[PDB]
Amino acid sequence: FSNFPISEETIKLLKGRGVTFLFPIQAKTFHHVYSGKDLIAQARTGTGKTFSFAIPLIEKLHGERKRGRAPQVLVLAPTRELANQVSKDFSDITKKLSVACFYGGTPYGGQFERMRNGIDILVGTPGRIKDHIQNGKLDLTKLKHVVLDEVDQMLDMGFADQVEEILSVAYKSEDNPQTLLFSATCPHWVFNVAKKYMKSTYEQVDLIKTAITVEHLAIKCHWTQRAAVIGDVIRVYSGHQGRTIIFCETKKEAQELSQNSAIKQDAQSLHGDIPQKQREITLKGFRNGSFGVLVATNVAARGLDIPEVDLVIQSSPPKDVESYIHRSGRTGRAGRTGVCICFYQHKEEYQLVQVEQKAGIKFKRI
Ligand SMILES: [Mg+2]
Repeated sequence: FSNFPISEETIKLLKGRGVTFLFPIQAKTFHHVYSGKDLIAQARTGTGKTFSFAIPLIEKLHGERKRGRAPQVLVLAPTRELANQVSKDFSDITKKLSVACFYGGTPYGGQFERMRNGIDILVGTPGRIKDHIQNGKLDLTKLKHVVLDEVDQMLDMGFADQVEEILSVAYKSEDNPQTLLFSATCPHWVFNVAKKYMKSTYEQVDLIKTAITVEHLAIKCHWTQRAAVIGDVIRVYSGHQGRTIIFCETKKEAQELSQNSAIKQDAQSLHGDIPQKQREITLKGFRNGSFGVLVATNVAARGLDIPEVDLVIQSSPPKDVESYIHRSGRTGRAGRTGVCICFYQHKEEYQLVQVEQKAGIKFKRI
């Protein structure tokens, strides 16, 4: 987070959660939130998605304690489970601000005490929040930020009407709260909300090829932690009905990685020690969406008819840089920018520099 508008204290708290970086798509959300802009972001459930809004909002508030104070931030989540995770993430990176979590199927007593004592960041489900507005205990007239998290799930559950009622209280045109909308897909209801509640100058973060062509990222990671980071990149960059190829050197690396719990459910391997008939079947299956993650060695990948994919991952810097560039060309479906990730170890640091010289390319070192 060097030259990121985050305090040293916050960076130390993030380290305590094993957060040492934000993926570029998350890093882009940070700047839009930090700059005060209204936003529609496209990302699914993840650790870094919550931090994309939590870190810049917390920094803002820390810069800006009366008993019974009204919240400054409202985060609506569709379930008790999701609300509890968002609240915990805020609470883990701020020891200064009062963080509260309000959901249904629970008594009012504890929630009443939080409101009596004062709240800075309020996380909750629409039903319970609406109830507290109605009973006159919750003040949403002093909000500065509103986050509508997992709008897809929220709408699927039938909350659209209740969310519209809640927003109608906080957005009574000038000096309205900063509005942040998050989802994995962008339904009709998302832009209908933006058209009414959001400023005409609202931003969008979704990976559609906006004069970039192809992203080349570099991740410094010890081999023992690579599988957890690989799952995280797929969750962040690839989506539902997503195509991802992971390239390895050794057949054991590809086999073990495909068998590894991080992606075991969605992954399938392709190496020399697999019969040709099965290698044929498996590639055909990948093409016709039987599974979403193909873990193949760089050897078996030579000459193999690979389709257009969302994300290309390298376990270590590529020795055949020529093949790496060809695969970059065959990345980025449905008008979206292609993501090319290269994992490297401290010992493989110069090995990644060779790729850059040989290809005449610059990796976003994250
Ligand atoms: Mg076919």
